[PDB]
Amino acid sequence: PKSEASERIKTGFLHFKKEKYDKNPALYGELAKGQSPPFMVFACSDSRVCPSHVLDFQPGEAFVVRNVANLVPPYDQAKYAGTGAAIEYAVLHLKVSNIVVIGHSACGGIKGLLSFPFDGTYSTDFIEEWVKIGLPAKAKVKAQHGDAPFAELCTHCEKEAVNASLGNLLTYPFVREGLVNKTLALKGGYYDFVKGSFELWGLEFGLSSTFSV
Amino acid sequence: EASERIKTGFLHFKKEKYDKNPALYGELAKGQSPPFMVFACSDSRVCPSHVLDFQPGEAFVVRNVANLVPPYDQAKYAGTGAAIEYAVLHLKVSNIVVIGHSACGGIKGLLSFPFDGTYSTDFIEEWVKIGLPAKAKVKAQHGDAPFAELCTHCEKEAVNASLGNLLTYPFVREGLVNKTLALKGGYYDFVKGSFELWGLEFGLSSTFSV
Amino acid sequence: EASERIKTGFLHFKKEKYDKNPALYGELAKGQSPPFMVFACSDSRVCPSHVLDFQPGEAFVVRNVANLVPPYDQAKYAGTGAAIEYAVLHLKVSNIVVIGHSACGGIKGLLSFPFDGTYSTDFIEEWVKIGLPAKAKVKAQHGDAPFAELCTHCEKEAVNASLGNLLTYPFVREGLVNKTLALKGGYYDFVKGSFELWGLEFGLSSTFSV
Amino acid sequence: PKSEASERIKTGFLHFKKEKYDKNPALYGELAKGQSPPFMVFACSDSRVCPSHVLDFQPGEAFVVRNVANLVPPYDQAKYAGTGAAIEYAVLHLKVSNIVVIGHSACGGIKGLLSFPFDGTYSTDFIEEWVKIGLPAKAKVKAQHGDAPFAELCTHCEKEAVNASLGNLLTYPFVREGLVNKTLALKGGYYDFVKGSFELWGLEFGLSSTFSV
Amino acid sequence: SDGIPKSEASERIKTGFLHFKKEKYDKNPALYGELAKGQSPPFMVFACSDSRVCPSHVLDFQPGEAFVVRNVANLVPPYDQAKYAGTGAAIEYAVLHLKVSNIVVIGHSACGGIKGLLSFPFDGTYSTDFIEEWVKIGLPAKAKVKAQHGDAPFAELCTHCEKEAVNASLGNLLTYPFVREGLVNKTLALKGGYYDFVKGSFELWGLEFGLSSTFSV
Amino acid sequence: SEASERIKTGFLHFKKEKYDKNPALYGELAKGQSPPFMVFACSDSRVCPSHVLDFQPGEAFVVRNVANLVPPYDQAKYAGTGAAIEYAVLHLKVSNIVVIGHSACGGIKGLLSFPFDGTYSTDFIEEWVKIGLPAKAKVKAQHGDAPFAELCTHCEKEAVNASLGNLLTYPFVREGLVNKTLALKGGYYDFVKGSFELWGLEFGLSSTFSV
Amino acid sequence: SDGIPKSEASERIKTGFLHFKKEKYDKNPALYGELAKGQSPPFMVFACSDSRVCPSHVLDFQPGEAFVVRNVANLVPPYDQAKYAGTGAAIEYAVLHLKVSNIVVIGHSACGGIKGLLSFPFDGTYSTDFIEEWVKIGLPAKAKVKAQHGDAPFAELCTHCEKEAVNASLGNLLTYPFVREGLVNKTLALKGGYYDFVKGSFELWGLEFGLSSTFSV
Amino acid sequence: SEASERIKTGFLHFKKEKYDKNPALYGELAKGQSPPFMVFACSDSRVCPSHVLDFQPGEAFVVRNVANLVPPYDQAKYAGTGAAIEYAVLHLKVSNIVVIGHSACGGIKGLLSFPFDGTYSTDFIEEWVKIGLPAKAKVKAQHGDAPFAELCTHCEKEAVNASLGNLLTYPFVREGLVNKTLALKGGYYDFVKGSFELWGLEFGLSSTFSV
Ligand SMILES: [Cl-]
Ligand SMILES: [Cl-]
Ligand SMILES: [Cl-]
Ligand SMILES: [Cl-]
Ligand SMILES: [Cl-]
Ligand SMILES: [Cl-]
Ligand SMILES: [Cl-]
Ligand SMILES: [Cl-]
Ligand SMILES: [Cu+2]
Ligand SMILES: [Cu+2]
Ligand SMILES: [Cu+2]
Ligand SMILES: [Cu+2]
Ligand SMILES: [Zn+2]
Ligand SMILES: [Zn+2]
Ligand SMILES: [Zn+2]
Ligand SMILES: [Zn+2]
Ligand SMILES: [Zn+2]
Ligand SMILES: [Zn+2]
Ligand SMILES: [Zn+2]
Ligand SMILES: [Zn+2]
Repeated sequence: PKSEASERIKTGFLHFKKEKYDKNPALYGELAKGQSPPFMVFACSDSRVCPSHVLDFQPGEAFVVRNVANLVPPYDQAKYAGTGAAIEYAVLHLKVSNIVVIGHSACGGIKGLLSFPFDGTYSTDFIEEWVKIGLPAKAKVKAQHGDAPFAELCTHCEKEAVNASLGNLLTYPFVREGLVNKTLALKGGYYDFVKGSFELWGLEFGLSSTFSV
Repeated sequence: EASERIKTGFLHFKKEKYDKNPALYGELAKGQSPPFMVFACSDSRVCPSHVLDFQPGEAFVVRNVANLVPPYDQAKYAGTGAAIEYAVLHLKVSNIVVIGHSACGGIKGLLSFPFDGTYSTDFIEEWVKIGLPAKAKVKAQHGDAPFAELCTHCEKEAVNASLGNLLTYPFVREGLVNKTLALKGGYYDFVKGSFELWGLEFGLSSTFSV
Repeated sequence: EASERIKTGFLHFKKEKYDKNPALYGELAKGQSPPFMVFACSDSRVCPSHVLDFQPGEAFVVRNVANLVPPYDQAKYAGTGAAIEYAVLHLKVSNIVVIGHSACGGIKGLLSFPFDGTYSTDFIEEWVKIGLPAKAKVKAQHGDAPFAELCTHCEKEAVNASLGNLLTYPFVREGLVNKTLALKGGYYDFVKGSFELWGLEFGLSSTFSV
Repeated sequence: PKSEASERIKTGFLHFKKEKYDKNPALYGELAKGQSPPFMVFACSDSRVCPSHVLDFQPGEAFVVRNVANLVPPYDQAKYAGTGAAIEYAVLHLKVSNIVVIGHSACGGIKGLLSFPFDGTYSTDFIEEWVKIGLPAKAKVKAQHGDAPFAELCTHCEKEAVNASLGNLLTYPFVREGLVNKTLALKGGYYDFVKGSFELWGLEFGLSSTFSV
Repeated sequence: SDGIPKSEASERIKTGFLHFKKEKYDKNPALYGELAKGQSPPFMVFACSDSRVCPSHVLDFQPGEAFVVRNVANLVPPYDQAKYAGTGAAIEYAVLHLKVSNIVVIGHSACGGIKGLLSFPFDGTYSTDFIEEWVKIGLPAKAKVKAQHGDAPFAELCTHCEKEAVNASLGNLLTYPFVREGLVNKTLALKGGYYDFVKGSFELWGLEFGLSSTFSV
Repeated sequence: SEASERIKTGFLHFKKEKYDKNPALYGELAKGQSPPFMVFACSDSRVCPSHVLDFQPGEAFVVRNVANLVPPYDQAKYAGTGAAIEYAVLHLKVSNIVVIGHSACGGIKGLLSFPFDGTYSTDFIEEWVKIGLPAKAKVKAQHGDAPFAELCTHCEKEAVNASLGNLLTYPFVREGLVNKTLALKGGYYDFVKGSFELWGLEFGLSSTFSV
Repeated sequence: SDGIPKSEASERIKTGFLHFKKEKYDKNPALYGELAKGQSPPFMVFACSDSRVCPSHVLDFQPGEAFVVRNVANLVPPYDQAKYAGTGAAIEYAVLHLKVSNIVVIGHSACGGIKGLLSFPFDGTYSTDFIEEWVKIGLPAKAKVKAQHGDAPFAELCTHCEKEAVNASLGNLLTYPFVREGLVNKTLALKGGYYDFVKGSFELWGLEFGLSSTFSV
Repeated sequence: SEASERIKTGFLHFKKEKYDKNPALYGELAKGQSPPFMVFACSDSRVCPSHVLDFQPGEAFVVRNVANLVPPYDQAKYAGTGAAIEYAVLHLKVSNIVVIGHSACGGIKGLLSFPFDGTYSTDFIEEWVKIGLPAKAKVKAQHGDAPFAELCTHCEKEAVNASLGNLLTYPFVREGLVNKTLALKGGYYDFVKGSFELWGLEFGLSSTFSV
C-alpha cells in the first residue's frame, strides 16, 4: 500500500532520469558545474502555465520565479526580500540578459485583485495583501474599460499588471543600471491558454542622437 | 534575438503540445485542480516540471531562491503566505512538497555569510537568513565534516526548516489534521542524478478536560 | 514595607518547606533534572506551580506575556530560544507544555490592536504580534461569535500557534522524532475552574531514494 | 495506558481545584474580575526556584517573568520586545509598585556566562547570545575576584548580574519615571537554596534637602 | 561725475534692467500680462553656471519657456533628501507642479567643472571646500571615459567627459520616482545636449523609453 | 519632435544672430571667462537674469534654484551651492554676488503655506525652502495680520536678506568683503508691476585692541 | 577725548581685562601656571544666562573649579542628538573627558524664562521664534506646579516652577547613559540648587542614588 | 559632603562679601536686569567671563557652551542658542554681543582632530563642533602645513569669526545692527600668555535704487 502521490513523484523522476538526464550526459555534465541562464522569468504559480513548457525552456536556460499572479513588487528590503533576492541574484550573480514577466489568461490572482474591494477590509490572510501590488493596474483598466465585461476586463488587467510589474522593476537600482549598460532587457508576455495564443512586448530603452549642428 | 527564442519556443509548444492534446488543454482552459503545490528553487537547472515530469494542471508551483518557506508573517512574507493560502484554501491541493537540490547557490550563501550584523547584499542575506536554524544545526552536528558534506546536510536540513515553517500557517496545520493535506520534503541531486523524498506527520489529539 | 512582605514570606518557606524537607532540598541543591518545561503567562493569577501543584525540581518555567513562543530567531528572540535550547539540550526535559489561560490580557490586546502600521505601545504590540496567525484564523472561523467566545478561541489557538513555533526549533523537532520529547498545549480557565490538555504529534519518515 | 506526564498534570490541577480554588470562592471570585499585583518579579527558569514558593507569593500578588538566569536586558524594541512588553505591561498597565530581580545559588545560566569565552566563537544557538547581557557583571567580578574559586566566583557573579539587570531597568523611560514619582521601587534578591538563605537589597532613589541659607 | 563716486556694478545693473524694461517688457504687454498670472514652461533645463552658456541666449529661450537650474558642471545628482535637496526640489516642482514635458541636461565645451573632475585624484585627499565634493557626482562618467579613451590627450578626455557626464545625469534623473512615472505615463521626455562655443555647435539626443509589442503569434 | 525642433530652431537663430555676428567677443570667450558677477536667481521661467538684467555672455556666473535661496555653509548638505560660491569667488574671482528674488515666487508661497510642524507632504520642496524659515518668522512677527499676498511680497524680500546673511557663513565670502575685492547685493524683480530694486550689504572686521 | 569718539563697550572690555590681569592673573602665577596645562574641575554647573546669577560670583567659584553651561532658564533637555546637541556635548565632555564628579543645576528667583514658561499657553500657537520652543522643556514641571498649587498667586507659581523645573532637569540628566553609569559607579553625583537674590538665600539638594541591602536572613 | 560644603562655603562668602556690602546695587537688580552685553564664552572652567572681563552682576547676559559656538538660525536643531539670542536682543535689549574664544580650547582641538568623514566616535561632541567646519576648512587651506598647536590657535580665532557670521543669520540681529542699536565683536583670551584681543564686526544694508 503505497502513496499515490509519493509514487507519482517516484515514477516522474524515474522517467526524467532515464529519458532525459541519462540521454544527455554532455548537458548535465556541465550543468553540474554551474548555471548561466540568459533569462529570468516571472510566471504565475498556476498549474496550467509552467514556463519551461509554454516557452519550451531547456534546463540551464531560465532562472524562474513563480508566485501568485506573477507579480513583481517594488524594491523593499523589509516587505519584499523574497522578490528582491531573486532579482538581485539573477541580475548580478547569474548575469541574466533578460527579465520577462509573463501574465496569463484567467488568472485567479488577477481575478481576486478585481473582485476584492481594498476598502480597508480583508477577507484573506495574505492574498489581498499580496495582490494589492497590482492596484495601479486595476485602477487604469477599471477607469478606462469601466463597462467592459469582467471576462474581457480581467484580460486587460492581466496585461496591465505586467506593465505595472515592469514599472516596479525600475525601482531596483541594479535593474536600472542593467538597462543603462544594455546588459539587461525587460519584456512582458501574455499567454492565453484558452485560444492558445502568446503576446510578447518589451521596453524600449536607450539614448538616440537627435541632431548635430 | 532572445525575442525570437521566445517565439520559436512558444510555437513549438503550440503545435507539439497545446494542439496535440485538444481534449487536454480544452479542459485545462476551463479551470484547475492540481493535487500538488511545489516549492522548488529558482535555479534554471531544476525546473520541477522537468525533474518530476509534471504535466500542466498537476502542480501549483512556487519558485524562489533556495526553495525557502518563511514562517507566517503578513508584513514580511506575503508572497509566500499568499501562495500557500491560495493552494491550500482555494485550489484545494492535497500535498505540499518542498524540494531542495544539490549545489544550491542560495544555500551556499547562507553558509558563507556570517550574519554577524554586517550585510554585503541588498536582499540575498535578508532572505536566506530564514535558513539559519538549519545552518546552526548542521554546524553543530557536522562541523568537522568536509564542506561538500556540510552543504548537502544544510540543503536537506533547510528543507526540514521550511517544513517546520509550513507548520506556522494555521490552515496548513488544519489541513494536516483533517488528512486532506500531506507535507513532504524532497532532495534532487542533479550531480549523481538521484532523488530522495520524505514525509512529515503532524497531528493533534485532545487529552482531557476537567 | 514590601521588603517585609518579602522577608516574612521567605521565612515562611524557610521553616514550612525548605526545612521540613531536608532530604528533599538537600538533594535539589545538588542539581536539577525536571521532566517538564512550562510556558505560562506572567499574569499573577496563574502561577503554574500553584495551578498544577508543581514541586521545586519538577518544572523549568518560562513565563512571559500571553505565554507566547515566537519562532526561531537569534536576532529578535534569544530569550525564548535560550530557554528552549537549555531545557531541551541541557536539562533534558521530556515535555514542553504551553499553557494559555482565560481572561488573558496579552491576548485581549492582540485582539483589539489593529496591526495596520500604527503602534500605540513601546513593546506590547511588537510582542503579541506573534499571535497574529491565531487572530487571523479565529476571526475567519468565528467572526460573528460573541467577543467572550472569540477570546477563548484566540487564547487556545494562540497556544496552537506557539506549538507550531516550537516546531521551528531543530532540536525540538529532533527530540520529538526521537520520542524523548512531547509537546502539549493547555488551557486554564480560572473563571469556571477547569483545565484542558491536548497533545501534538510530530514525526518524520523516509519515503524513497532513487 | 495513560501518559505519566498527562496524568501528573491532571492530578496536579485536580489537587489545586479542590484544595485551593474551591476552598477560597472569595478570592477567585475577584481574581476572575482582574488582577492588581504590587510586585513584578524576575526569577530564573530553574526548576528549584519557583518565586511563588521561595517568597510564598499568593495568587494575584506577583506578575512574574522567568528566563535563563533571570536576566533583564536593556531597552530594545528589535531584540528584546519580550522583556520590554512584560515590563511595560507590569509597570504601566498593572501599576506594580515593585520590581525584583532575583538571582540564585548555582545558576547554570550564570555558570555558562563565566565559562563561555565570548571571543567571537559560539557553541550554542541562543544561550551565549542571551547570557551576554551579563558580561558587564562578569567583567567586574572576574577583575575583582580573579583568583576566587569558581564556586565562590559564580556566587559573586550571580549577585552582580542582578545589579547589572537593575542597571538595565533604568534604560526604560517608564521605569525611570516610576522612580521619579515614587510609584515604583527596584530591588535585588539572592536565594541560596544550598544554605537555604535569602539576601534582599534595593535601590536608594530620591531627592534630599542638603541645606538652606 | 564731478567728484562723486559711482558703483560700476550697481550702474550696470540699473542700465541693464532699464534696457530690458524698454526693449522687452514694455514692448510685449500681451506676453507679460499673461506671464504675470502664472507660468507653464514646457521645458526644464539643467545648464552650467558658466557665464558663457546662458540657456536663454544659446537656445534663444523666451521668458515663460524654460524652468532653469544652473550649477557647477550642470550636474544632476541622484535622489537624496539629505544631501541633494536643492536639486530634488527643482525637479519635483518642475515635474509635479509646473508639469513640464521635457527635462534637458546640457553640457558644454571647456567646462571648468568637468576639468576639475578629471584633474582631481579623488584619492582620499581634498583641496577644496566643496568643488570636489560636488563634481564627484560625475565619477562614474570619468571612469567610463578613462577606460574607453585612456590614451587620448587631456582636452579630448574633457570633451568626452563633458558628454558622458550629461549621460550620468540622465541616469540619475531615473532615480527620481516622479520622473519615472512621467516617462511611463508619456508626459515627460528626457534629453541631453552639448554646446561647443569654441566651434559654435550644438548636439542633442534623447532617451528612448516605452513599451512596444514584438509579436502576437 | 516639436520639442527637439524648438531647440533646433533656437540654436540656429542664436548661431547666426548672436554667435556669428560677434567674432571678436566669442573668440575671447572661447579662451576663458572672467564675469564680474555671480548671480543667484529663481529657476522660475519668467525671471531669467540674462533677460531681466540684459547680461551678455561672459558677464555673469549664474546659479538658479527654487526661490533663489542660498543655504548656509554645509559641505554635507549643501555642496552644490557651496561649490558654486567657491568656484566663483576663489577661481573666477567675481567682484559681486547678487541674490535676486521676485514677485509671485512659488517657492516662497510654499514656504509661507507649509506648516513645518513635523509633517512633510513633499519629497524635497519643503526640505529645501525651510532655508527661508527665518524670513518667514520675521515677516509673521512684523506683518502677521497682513493679507497673504502682502506676506508673500514681504517674505520674498526678507528671504533675499536671509540668503545674504547665509553668504556671510562662507569664510571666503567674508574675506573678500573684508579685502574689498567682493561686494554683496540683494535685488527684487517685480514682473507684475515691472520694477527692480537693488540694495547693498556692507560688511567689515576691524582690530580693536590687543593687550 | 578732544573730539575723538570712544566706544564705551570696547573700553569697558579693555578696562575689565586689565583689572583681571592685574588683580588676579598676575597675582596667582602658581594657579595660572597650572591651569595653563589643563583643567580638572570637580563641578559641572547649569545656571541661567540671566546677568544677575553668574555662578562664579554666587558660589564664589574659582577659575578651574567649575565647567559651566549657561542658558535660558538653566534647562537640561533630554538626550537628543538632533535637537539638543549643545547640551549633550557639554555633559558628555564634562562627564567622560573632564571626569567631573558633580553636576549641579541651579535655578533662581524671578527667572524670566520660567515666567515665560508659565505665561505662554502652549496651545498650538507661538509668538516667539525660539523662546517658547526652548522653555517647553519645562512643561512637565509647569503641570506639576499647576496641579499642586493651582490656586496660588502668579509669583508663588513662579517660585514653585523655578524649583520644580530644576527637578525636571535632574530627571532629564538621567536620560543620558553616561550620566547613569557615573551615578552607578559612584563617580558622579547630581544636585539641584536655588538662588533667591531678592531675599539673598541659597538652597541645595541632591539625588540619592545607590544600592543598599535590606536583609540577609 | 565635601562638595555640598564647598558650595555652602562659597555662597556664605558671596553673601557677606558681595551681597550684603552692596545693598543699593542688589536692591535694584532685584527689580530687573538691563545688561549692555550678551557674551558667548566656552564652558571651560578657566575662562569664566565674569572673572576674565571683571563683569559685575547685571552687566552681562551670558551663554556658555562647548567652544563658545554660535550655530546658525535653526528652530528645529538650535533652539537653545536661538532662544538666548532672541531674549537678549528683543527682550533685554542688549547693545552688544561678544563671542569670546580662548587658547587651548578642547572643543576646537576635537574639531581639528575628528575626521568628519561619516563615522562618529562621540554621542554629541562631534555633532556639536561640526558648527566650526568652515573655520577648520579655512585654516587648513591657509595654514595646512603648520604644527598642530598653531593650527589650534588659528582655528580658535576663525571659529569665533564663523560664529559672528552665524549671528548674522538671525534676522533680529541684522536688524539691530542696521538700526545701530546692536554691535557685534569677537574676542580671544590667551590664558597661557595672559592676553586679550578684541575686534569688531561692521554690518549694514543700504537702499541703492528702485526703478
Ligand atoms: Cl517578495
Ligand atoms: Cl515571501
Ligand atoms: Cl524572546
Ligand atoms: Cl526579551
Ligand atoms: Cl543639490
Ligand atoms: Cl545646495
Ligand atoms: Cl541643546
Ligand atoms: Cl543650540
Ligand atoms: Cu517550470
Ligand atoms: Cu512560579
Ligand atoms: Cu539664464
Ligand atoms: Cu560666569
Ligand atoms: Zn494566475
Ligand atoms: Zn537552489
Ligand atoms: Zn495572560
Ligand atoms: Zn539559574
Ligand atoms: Zn561648465
Ligand atoms: Zn521664484
Ligand atoms: Zn533665569
Ligand atoms: Zn574651550
